[PDB]
Amino acid sequence: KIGNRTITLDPAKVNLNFQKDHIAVKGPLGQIELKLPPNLPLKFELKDNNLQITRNNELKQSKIFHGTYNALITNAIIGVTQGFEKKLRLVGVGYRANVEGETLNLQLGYSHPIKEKIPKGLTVKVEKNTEITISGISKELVGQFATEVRKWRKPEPYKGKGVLYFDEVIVRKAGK
Amino acid sequence: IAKINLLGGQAKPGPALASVGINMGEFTKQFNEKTKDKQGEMIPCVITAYNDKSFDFILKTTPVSILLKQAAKLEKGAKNAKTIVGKITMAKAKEIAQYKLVDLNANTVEAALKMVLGTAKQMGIEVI
Amino acid sequence: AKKDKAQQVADVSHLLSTSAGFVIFDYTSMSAIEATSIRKKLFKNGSKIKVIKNNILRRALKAGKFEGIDETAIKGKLAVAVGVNEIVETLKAVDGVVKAKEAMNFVCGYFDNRAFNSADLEKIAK
Amino acid sequence: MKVRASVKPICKDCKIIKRHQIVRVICKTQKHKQRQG
Amino acid sequence: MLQPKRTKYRKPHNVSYEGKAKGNSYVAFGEYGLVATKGNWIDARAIESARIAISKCLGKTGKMWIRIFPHMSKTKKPLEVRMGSGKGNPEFWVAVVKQGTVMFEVANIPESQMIKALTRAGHKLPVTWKILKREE
RNA sequence: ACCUCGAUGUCGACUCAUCUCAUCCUCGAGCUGAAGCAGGUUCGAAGGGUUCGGCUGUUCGCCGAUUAAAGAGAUACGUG
RNA sequence: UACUAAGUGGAAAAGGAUGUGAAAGUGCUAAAACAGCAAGGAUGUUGGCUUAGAAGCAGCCAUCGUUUAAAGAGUGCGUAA
Repeated sequence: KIGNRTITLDPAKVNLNFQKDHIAVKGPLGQIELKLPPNLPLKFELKDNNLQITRNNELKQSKIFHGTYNALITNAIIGVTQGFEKKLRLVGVGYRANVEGETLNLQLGYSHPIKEKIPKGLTVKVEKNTEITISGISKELVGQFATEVRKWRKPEPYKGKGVLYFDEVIVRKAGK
Repeated sequence: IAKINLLGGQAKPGPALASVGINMGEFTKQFNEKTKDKQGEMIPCVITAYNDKSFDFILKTTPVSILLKQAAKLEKGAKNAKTIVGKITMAKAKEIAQYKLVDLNANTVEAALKMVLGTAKQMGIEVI
Repeated sequence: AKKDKAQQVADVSHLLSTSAGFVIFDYTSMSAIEATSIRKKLFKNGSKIKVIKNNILRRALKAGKFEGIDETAIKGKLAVAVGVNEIVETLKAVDGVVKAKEAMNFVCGYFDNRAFNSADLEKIAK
Repeated sequence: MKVRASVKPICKDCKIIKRHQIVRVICKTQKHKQRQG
Repeated sequence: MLQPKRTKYRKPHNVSYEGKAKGNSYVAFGEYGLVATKGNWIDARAIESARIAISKCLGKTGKMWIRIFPHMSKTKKPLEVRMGSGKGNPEFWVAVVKQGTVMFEVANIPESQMIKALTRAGHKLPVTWKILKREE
């Protein structure tokens, strides 16, 4: 299971600091803040270049927290040390997209042009006119932006069209 | 690409012999040369999935369950294993397993006998 | 089972101590059809090949009078090539196989009883 | 969507979950989804 | 369906089925049986449905036994009539079921097959059914 | 056969309606035996609207033409 | 002193369920399992009947014997084949 799985630390430049509510990690690309709810029985202690944690008592909710915050902490560390990427395959006869500064705009089969706003700390790249890569510091923001841009022209089984999750295999149907 | 199973001899056109990565003129001539006298039997062949189709041509032995007439002395009756018309001897089974030993993926004689008997068990025939 | 594991320990210890030379090699990401092709190649050979756990080798290698052990079964698919004479042909077979693979990954063992590297064992099998 | 007083898995990949105090099933096929009971 | 051919009386009274069961409290012939944990009244049409389901899911390999039979005949006065004028007319035959007794039994077929057959036959009964093994 | 006979005025039509949703339409979504238009089905939803005439006293019903539809019911089978 | 998170308590059935607590032995395990990850997943067999195509998968026969540590006329998805 997860929670007693020891968490590695990066002591080169990344560092951690904990509060009653704040858990902040600082690395090469910005900082990541996790705001815990109050009265948490899960206790944190860190050794030199090592992190081990556990719940103090035995309850269902406590054991849920014991794994969930371990997962969020390792996610935050991996993000602040690398930064995640989401690749969107833009497939279509005329569909395309590009970037105008802060705006990520697209060409659809829509009469009304489509644009989207980019949150702070997020970067987008259009290496070719039919594909998007969205790079960020945490998986939460990149997933939110991906599902925000996906909400137009979901893929259909009769013909591969729209936005694909890059090995999200489309299950086709009888095209008659 | 997929498996191949072609008659031994002359076959200029095949199910896939123009877009697999080989010339039919450079294939069927040697296919018939290797099986000039072996024509008239449905012989198992294998084609490689390699990108260039390098010359590693191989052939297998004539299939079992079509030659069981010689081995088990029967006239191909009901295919169930609960009805039988004859019995298989030892000499015929040993001869056919010795001939089929080149088809096996192991060098053992009694294992070949048992394989051929188990394959012939489709008829329900076992050594008496 | 556990008593079966102990009996297998005894059996493989006996089999290993009956001979004197043996080499374990890692051939990883392989296939089963080529493996039965291997079994065809080694049938003439007096040696054989088997697949067997780490702990059993750890407890059996020090009873078969072999030294040079820190990892007796690790890092990929594991087998054993214990040759009681004419291991040459078996070594040639494995060399051709790793030629069919991408690179050689030596683990342990020696031709006749003294753990040694593969920089010369390959040339022995080449 | 499907509404039925009894829900059971119907395929090899029909998983069962409890979401918002309601039992539900999820599968890779859109002809297997069920939510009630 | 399964009905007696003659009786010394045409319209008998009803019967209570409260209390524990009487007779057929244990299996006799089949290997796995279906016991009822509630007393009620079941007609022969539901028995027929259960039997045909059992036979279809069974195949000509195992055997099944029915433990009860309708021995009683209630009445149902035709619709939209006033009260009185004697008793009505019979239109079905019913077998009383007491809680804690077995209804159907099967044998000579693998465990999954018999279990699913009994479960399929159980839902056709208006009683709370339960699986049971032979006492040995 | 419980309240009413020392009286509790009974259909339909007209005007005026009000309420429930098990939706007639408009609205959102899932699945599809959804290529697209046009559909089928199920879920959520009561804000509004939900036709005019011939026959018959008629509700209902049949028919004709429209529209988004010509909803299901209840209120002493709404209200002398 | 335990319990439920439902305002169940404060209306109710057949049926359904990794809601939860307790009890009994149960198969495994530190000679390392379950979960997940890396591979392989085979030969008679594209066997033979039939289906102008069914040939591990229109359907059917046997449904076994061998290679092995591991594998099925294949768990199915999916191909006239």
